[PDB]
Amino acid sequence: RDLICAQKFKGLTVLPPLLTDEMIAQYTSALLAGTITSGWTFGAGPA
Amino acid sequence: ITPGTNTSNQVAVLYQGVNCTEVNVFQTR
Repeated sequence: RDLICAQKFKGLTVLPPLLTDEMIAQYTSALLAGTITSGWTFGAGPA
Repeated sequence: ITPGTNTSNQVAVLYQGVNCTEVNVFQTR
């Protein structure tokens, strides 16, 4: 038995994050797309 | 999950750490 389920049986339950790994990776793709194509204007107004 | 007493009185219940079997119904992560 893994330690995750072992610690859960004593009240130590881990809450899942709001932003998943897929949603965080999509935020990084928007930053890269804005940095390569727009430069520094996508953070100080329109792209 | 309460949208506010001034708005309505309907509430949703989220049982953290269950698979909708050992408790609309929608199983989340």
